[PDB]
Amino acid sequence: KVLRDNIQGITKPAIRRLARRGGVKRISGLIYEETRGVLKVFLENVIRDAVTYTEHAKRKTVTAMDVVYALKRQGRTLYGFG
Amino acid sequence: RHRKVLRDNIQGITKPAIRRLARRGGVKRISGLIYEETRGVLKVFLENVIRDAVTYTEHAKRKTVTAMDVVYALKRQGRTLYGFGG
Amino acid sequence: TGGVLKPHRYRPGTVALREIRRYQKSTELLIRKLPFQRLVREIAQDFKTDLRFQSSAVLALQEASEAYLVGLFEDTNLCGIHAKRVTILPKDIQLARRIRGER
Amino acid sequence: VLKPHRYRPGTVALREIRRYQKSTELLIRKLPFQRLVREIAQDFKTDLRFQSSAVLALQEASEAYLVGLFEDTNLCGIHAKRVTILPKDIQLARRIRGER
Amino acid sequence: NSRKPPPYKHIKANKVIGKVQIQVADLSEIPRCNCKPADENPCGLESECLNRMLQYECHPQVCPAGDRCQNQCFTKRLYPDAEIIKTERRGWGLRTKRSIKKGEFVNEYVGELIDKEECRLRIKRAHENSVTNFYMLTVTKDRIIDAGPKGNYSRFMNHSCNPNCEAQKWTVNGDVRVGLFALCDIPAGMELTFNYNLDCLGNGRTECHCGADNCSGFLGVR
Amino acid sequence: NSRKPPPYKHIKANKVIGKVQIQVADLSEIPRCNCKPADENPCGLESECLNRMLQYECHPQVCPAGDRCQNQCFTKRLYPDAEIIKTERRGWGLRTKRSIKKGEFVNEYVGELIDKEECRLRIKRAHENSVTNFYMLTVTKDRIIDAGPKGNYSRFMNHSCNPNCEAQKWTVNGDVRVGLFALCDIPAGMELTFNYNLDCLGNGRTECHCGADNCSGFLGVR
Amino acid sequence: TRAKAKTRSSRAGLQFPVGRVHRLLRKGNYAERVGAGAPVYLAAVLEYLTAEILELAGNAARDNKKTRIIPRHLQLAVRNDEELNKLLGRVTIAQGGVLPNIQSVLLPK
Amino acid sequence: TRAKAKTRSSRAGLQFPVGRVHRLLRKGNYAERVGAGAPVYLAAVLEYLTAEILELAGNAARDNKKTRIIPRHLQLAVRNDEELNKLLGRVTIAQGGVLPNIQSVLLPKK
Amino acid sequence: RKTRKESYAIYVYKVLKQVHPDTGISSKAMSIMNSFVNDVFERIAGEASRLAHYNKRSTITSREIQTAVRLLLPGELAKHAVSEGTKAVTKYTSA
Amino acid sequence: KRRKTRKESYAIYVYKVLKQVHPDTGISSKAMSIMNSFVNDVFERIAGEASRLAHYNKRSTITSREIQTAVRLLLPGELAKHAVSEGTKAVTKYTSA
DNA sequence: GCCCGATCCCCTGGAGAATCCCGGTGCCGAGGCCGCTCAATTGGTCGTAGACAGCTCTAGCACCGCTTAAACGCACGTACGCGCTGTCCCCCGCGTTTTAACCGCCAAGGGGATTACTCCCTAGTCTCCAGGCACGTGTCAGATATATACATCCTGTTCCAGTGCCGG
DNA sequence: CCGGCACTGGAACAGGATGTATATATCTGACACGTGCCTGGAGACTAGGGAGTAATCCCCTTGGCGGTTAAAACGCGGGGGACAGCGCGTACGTGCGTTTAAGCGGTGCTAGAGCTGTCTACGACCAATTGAGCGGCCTCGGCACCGGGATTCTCCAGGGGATCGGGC
Ligand SMILES: C[S@@+](CC[C@H](N)C(=O)[O-])C[C@H]1O[C@@H](n2cnc3c(N)ncnc32)[C@H](O)[C@@H]1O
Ligand SMILES: C[S@@+](CC[C@H](N)C(=O)[O-])C[C@H]1O[C@@H](n2cnc3c(N)ncnc32)[C@H](O)[C@@H]1O
Ligand SMILES: [Zn+2]
Ligand SMILES: [Zn+2]
Ligand SMILES: [Zn+2]
Ligand SMILES: [Zn+2]
Ligand SMILES: [Zn+2]
Ligand SMILES: [Zn+2]
Repeated sequence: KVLRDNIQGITKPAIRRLARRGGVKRISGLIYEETRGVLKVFLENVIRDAVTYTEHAKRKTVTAMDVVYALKRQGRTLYGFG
Repeated sequence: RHRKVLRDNIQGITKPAIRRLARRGGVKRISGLIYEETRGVLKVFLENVIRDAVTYTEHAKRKTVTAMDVVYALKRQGRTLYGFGG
Repeated sequence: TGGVLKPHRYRPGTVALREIRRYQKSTELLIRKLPFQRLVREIAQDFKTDLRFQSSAVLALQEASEAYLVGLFEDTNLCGIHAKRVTILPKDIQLARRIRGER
Repeated sequence: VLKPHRYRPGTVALREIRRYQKSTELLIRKLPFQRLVREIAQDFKTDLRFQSSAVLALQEASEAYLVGLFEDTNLCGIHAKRVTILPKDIQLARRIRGER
Repeated sequence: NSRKPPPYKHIKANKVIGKVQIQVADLSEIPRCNCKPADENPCGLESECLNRMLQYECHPQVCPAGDRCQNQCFTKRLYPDAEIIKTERRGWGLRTKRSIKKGEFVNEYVGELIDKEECRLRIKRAHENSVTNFYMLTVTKDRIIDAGPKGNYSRFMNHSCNPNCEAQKWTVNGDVRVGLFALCDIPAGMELTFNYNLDCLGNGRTECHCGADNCSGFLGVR
Repeated sequence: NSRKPPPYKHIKANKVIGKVQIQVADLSEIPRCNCKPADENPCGLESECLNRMLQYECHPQVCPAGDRCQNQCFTKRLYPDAEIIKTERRGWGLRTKRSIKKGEFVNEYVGELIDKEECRLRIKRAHENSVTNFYMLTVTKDRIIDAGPKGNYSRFMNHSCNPNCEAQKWTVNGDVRVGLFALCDIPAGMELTFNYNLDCLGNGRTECHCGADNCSGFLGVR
Repeated sequence: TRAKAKTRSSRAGLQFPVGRVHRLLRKGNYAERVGAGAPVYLAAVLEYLTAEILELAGNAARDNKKTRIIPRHLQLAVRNDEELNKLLGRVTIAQGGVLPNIQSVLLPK
Repeated sequence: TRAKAKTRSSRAGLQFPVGRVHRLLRKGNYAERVGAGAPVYLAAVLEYLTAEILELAGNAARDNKKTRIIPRHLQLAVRNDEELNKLLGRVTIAQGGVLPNIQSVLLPKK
Repeated sequence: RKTRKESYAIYVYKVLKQVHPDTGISSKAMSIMNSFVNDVFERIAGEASRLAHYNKRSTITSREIQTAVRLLLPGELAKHAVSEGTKAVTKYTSA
Repeated sequence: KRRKTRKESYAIYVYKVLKQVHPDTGISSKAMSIMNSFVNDVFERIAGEASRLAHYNKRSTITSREIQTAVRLLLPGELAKHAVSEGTKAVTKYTSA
C-alpha cells in the first residue's frame, strides 16, 4: 500500500525535547508547523544521492555505506558507522 | 641595504573608503565605531592568505611571489576566483 | 466533609530549566523509531519503486537528522536574544537559515 | 545673495547607494593598499618581491569579502527594528556564519 | 481543656503504611552545582546556587564546596524556637519568640504515607463516627501525608487569607518532601500562619473568620 | 509709480555671460526608474517613482512609459496662473485664480550665469553709487543666477516668515536648476510668497513687515 | 597510414577536441585504464554547458545597445538564473560588480 | 632471504605499520613513483595525532569514576580543546551529545 | 624560447558564432571562459575516479561519466546534458 | 559455515598506543570504530594535498619533502610544530641503521 | 502535734532497625590462546628522473617633477535611539482518559556473495601527415576637436504714413 | 474753415549678434585576418588479462500475533511577557574652506627567472623464504543483586523513688 500522512508522526513533545537539548526556554505556537518543513527538505537531498549510489552498483538494497558517502559529499562527515 | 621597513600602515584605509564599501552593500546610516572594527576584521583575513602563499612559494625554492600562488591559496579555503589565470 | 490540603505550584520557568539540565547531559535518541522509519520509506518511494533497507542504514539517517535540528535551534536562540526577547518565533529560523546560506 | 533650501537627511545617501551599485571599479587606493601587504608579509620571510599582478589579485578578494559581509550585517539591524548598523551586528553575523 | 493539647506521638521522619516506600537514590543521579571553594557563604542564600534556585538540595559527597555548604537543611534538623502556645480564637495554634529574616524556613511537615483508598476509608470512618479529619496533604498521585497519629509542632496550625508562611515542595536525595517557608519578615512575638487551599468533595463548612482586609474570603473559593 | 514696472527683457531659458556653460550629457549617464506602464498616473505625483523621490527628471528616451509619464515638467513649461499684479504693502506681488493642491510647482527661476567675482564687482558698484541690487541666487560654487536685468514673472516675488512656497533644486539632463513649488494647499486669489535664508557679508537692512504670529523677526536672523 | 585521416570530433559531430581530452584524462592520475567512449561523452557535456552561458550574455549585452561582451555581462547573466546561481555559488568573477537591489524599509514615505 | 628478517617499524622505533602505509600509497592513484622516507614520515605523524586524543579521553574518563572509555568521553575531550575543535569542526560523532551551556539572561533572578 | 600555451580560445570563438553571428568578445572575458571550462572538467573527472574506486574497478567508462553528472548538475541541466551525451556516443560508434 | 574473508583495521595498534599513556584503562567496541574512522580520514587529506603539490611543480615523485609541506598546510598552529619534530626524528633514526 | 496510702519525674528488659558491614550467585562483554595462509623482507639488475653548472635577457625596484582630485577640520540643526508605563492575550503547569510503541516468538523466501570459464576490449609500437600557434599586414571604432558662413529670432534705425496745430 | 506745415510712430531694413552644421588635424588602440612549421594526433597490427555470464548457498529482511505499561491527547486557570504610545536628548549628516599625498610620465640598473647539456644515484621488477596478523573456541573474574545475622543506637515498656490531703 502507498504511504501517506507520516509527517504527523513527529509529534509536539518530540520537538520540545529537541528544543530543550538545544537550550531554549520558551516556545511560540507556530514553530511546530515550521519545523516539519525544514526536516522534510533535508531528507530528500540525502535519499536522492543514496539511491543514485545504489542504482550504479545494480543492487536493490540501500546499505549503510551509501548513506555515509551521500553525507560526506555535502560536508557532513559522520564517524562511527564504518 | 635598501631595507626600508614599514609601520602603522593600517591607517591608510581611511573613513571615506569604508563608507563607499558600505554604500555598495546597501547601507543608509552608519555608526561611529564601525571604523575601528572593519580594520581588525580585514587584518585577520589577509594573514591567513599571505601565510599560505608564502608557504607555496618557499616549496618551489623561489624568491618572487607570483599570481598563481595567490589563486591556489584562495581556492584552498573555498574562495575560488576567475580571471587571473588557471 | 473533610478537605485535603495542597501545596503551592511551581513558578513558570522552573520545570523548563530542569529539563534543559536533564537533556543536555544524556545521549539517548529523542524520536520514536517506528514513526521515523515509516517516513523514510514514504519519501524514498518517489525515486525508485520497491526497494529494501538495512536496519543499520536506517539508524544512520536518524543520527544525522537530530544533529542537524539541535544545531539549528542554537542559532535561532541568539537571534531571539538579539531582538530583546525570550520567546522564539518563526521569523528567527528564516534569518538564521538565510545568513547561514541555505534559503 | 540668498540660498536655496538644502537637501534633507537620507537623500544624498540614497542617491549614491544607487550609483555605487552600478559601476565596477575599485574603491580603495592602490599605494596605501600595497604598503600594507608588504608589511604583513614581513613576519614570515625577509626580502620578498611581488609580481605586479599578484597584488591586483588580493584587492579584489578583499573587496568581495567586505561588500558581502555588509549585506549580512544590514539584515540583523532591520531584525532589531533599527536602520543604523552597530559594532554588535558584525559579531552576530560572523558567529552565525561560523568564523568567530 | 486548659493545658497543652491532647497527647500525640512525637516523631521526626516519615514511615510507610502502604506498598511503595522511599526511592533510595544512588550517588549517580544527584544533580550538581557550579560553586567554588570561596568566601564565607558557598551555596549560601544571597548567592546564585544553580541547585538552590531550582529547589534541589546538595549532598556532601558530590558538592565541590565539601562540608562548608549551607544547602543541607532538610537533613540536619536545626528547627527554630517557638514552642506551643494555646490560642483564643481556635484550638491551639502556635506562637513565635524571636524574629526571622524572610527567606528562611520552619519545621518540616511530617507524618505517615497514607494512600488513596485508605484515605477514602478513613474519611468515611470519620463521617460515620464523627471525627471530620483535618490532617491531609497531597504530595503526589497516591502519595499522601497524614499527621493524625504522628507529627510535631507543625500539625498544631491554622488557616489565614493573609498569612506569612508558604508551603513549597523540595526534592532531597531523590525524594519529594514539604517544608514551610516564611513569606515576609516577621517581628518577634506573634502568630505565624500559612494559607492552604482545600480540595474536598463534600460540603463547605465555614468561612475564614480572621480580621484583615481580605481576611473574609471563604473555605474553597479563593 | 502706480502701474506695470519699467520694461524688463523677457527670457525663457538660461543664457551664459561668463565662462562656464551647460553640460549636454548623452543618453548614457541619465538615471532610469522602474515604473510599469499602468493607469492614469505613471511616473506621476502620487506614484512611487524612484526618480521623482530623489529629485530627478526623466528623459522621454529612457523612461519606459514613453510619452505618458508626467515627470517632464521643466522642459515643457505649463506654468500655472497668477501673472503679475500690483501690491500695496510691497512692490508688486502676485495673486492666483485657481486653488493649487499641494504638490505642484510655480515658474522656474531664470536669469544670467554670472560668477563670484562678477557678483562682487556688480554689488560693489551698486553699493558705491547706491543702487542696492538684490537679485541674486547661489546654486553652486562660482555659479550665480542673476535676475536683475532679465527674468520672468518669478523675480517679482518677496519674503514671508509664514510662507507657502519653497526653493528646492533639481537635476535635469546632467545640469542643476532651481524651481519654486507650493508647500501645502492654499485658496485662490491670495499672494503666494516664499521664505529665503539671506546671508549678508555687511549689515542687515530691514525688518520683515509681514503680519502674523512670528513675522516680526528680521531679514537674516536665522 | 593508407586511408584519409579524419578527426575523431567530426565523427561525433562536435567542436571540442576529443583527442586532447583523451590525453588529459590519461596523464592526470585518475585511474589505470580509460575506455573509448569516455572522452566522446565528456566533450559533448563540456560543449553544452558553455554554449548556453554565452546565449544569456549576448542577450544581456544587447539590452545595453552594445556589440562586444565584457566581464559585467557574464555577472549579470549568471546571477539572474536560478540553476547557474547554484552551480557557481562560491565563485568570484573579476571586475563583475553586484546586482541592483535596495530594501523596502529604507525608502522614504 | 639469507639474514634474519626485521620489520621496518623496528628500525625507526614506531608502532604503526610502515609496510602497509607503503602499499596503500602505491595502490591509491597518487603519483607514478613513491620515495623511501614518505611512509616513515607519515606513520610517525599518524601515531602522534592518536596519542594526543587518547590522553585527553582517558583524563576525561577518570573524572567520572570509570575505568573504560565510551563515545561520550571522546566528545568531551575534543570539544574542550581549541585546536582539536578546529581540526574536527565539521564532523559528527555518534552518541556523543552536547556541552552543558546556559545563557545568562535566561537564568531566574530576583 | 616561448614553447606554447594551450587554451580553448579557438573553440569558444567557434561556438559563439552559432548562437550570435554578429557579436565579439574581449580578452578579459576569454580569460574567464577558460577558467570556467578548466574548473568544470576537474570536478567531473575527480568523482568518476572515486566511483570506480568504491566499486573495485580499474576503468573509467561512459557509465561512470554519466553517473557523475547526475550528482553534480542540479535540476534540468542534468536532464538536458544526459540527453546530449548519448547522442554523440550513438553517432560515434555507428561509423 | 564458510570462514568469511578477512578485513584489516588499526584496532591492534590503537590498543598498543593506549597502554603507554594509560596502563590500566580499557576501551569499548563502539569507541574503536570512531578511531578507525579518524585515522582513515586523516590519512587521505594529507595524501591528497601532497598529490597536488607534486603536480603543480611538474614532478612525478612523492618524497619526504611534500609530506612535510602538506602537514604545515593542513594542521593548526601549535599542532603543526610537534608533528614535524616527530617525523624528522623518525626519518633520521631510520636512515642511520 | 507525726505519718498513711496513694501519687507523678527518673529509669532500663527486651525489641526493632536499617544496615555498618561480611559473604554467595548469576552475569554478559572484554581478554586469551592455537592453527594457518598470504603478504612483507632479502638479494640483484636496469634504465630513466632529477641534481648541478652556465648563460641570456625580462621586469621589479628606486628616483624626480608637476597638476589637481580627494582627505581633513569645523559648525549647526534635527531625526532617530532608548527608557518608561499600561493593557490583554497566549503559553505554561496539572489531572484524567485513551492509544499505539515495545518486546518476545515463529516462519518463509529473496537476493547478496563466492567460484569457474572464456572472449573481446585496451595498452604498446612504428609510420606518417596536417592542425594549431607565434609573428606580421590591414581596416576601421568612426570618437573627439576646431574653424565657419549665415538658420531663424531679437533689435538701432531712416524715410514714410497718420495727425494735430498754426495760419491765411 | 481749409490747407500748410511741423510733429509723431508700428513695423520692417542693414548690419550685426549669435546658433547649428559642416570640411580638416591628426592620432590610435585593440579585435579580427594570412602564413610557415613543428609537434602531436591518426592508422594498422599484436598480446595478455579484466570484466561478463551462469550456477550454488545460506543469511537476513519482511510479515503476523499477543500482552503490558509508558507516553500522547485534551481541557483548565492564571500570571507574565509581547507590543504600542510618549517624551527627551545626543550624535550623525550636510556644506564650506584650507592642506596633503596619489597618480602620471620618464630614466637608469641589476637581481633572478627560464632554458640547455651531462651524468650519477635511486626506484620499479622478479624470484624464493618465512613469520606477523586474523578468525574461532575458552576460560577466569571482577560486577549488581540477595541474604544475614546483629550492630550502636534508640524506643515501648511499665517499673522504682521524692512528694502530698487528710489520716492518725
Ligand atoms: C489543622 S487543625 C490543627 C489545630 C487543632 N486541630 C485545633 O483546631 O484545635 C485546625 C482545625 O481548625 C479549623 N480552623 C483553624 N483555624 C481556622 C480559621 N482561622 N478559620 C476557620 N477554621 C479554622 C480547621 O478547619 C481545622 O480543621
Ligand atoms: C525682491 S524685490 C520684489 C519686487 C521688486 N522690488 C519690485 O518692486 O518690482 C523686494 C525688495 O523689498 C524687500 N522686501 C520684500 N518683502 C519684504 C518683507 N516682507 N519684509 C521686509 N522687506 C521686504 C526685499 O529686501 C527686496 O529687496
Ligand atoms: Zn551550588
Ligand atoms: Zn553545595
Ligand atoms: Zn482571615
Ligand atoms: Zn516617468
Ligand atoms: Zn518612474
Ligand atoms: Zn515678517
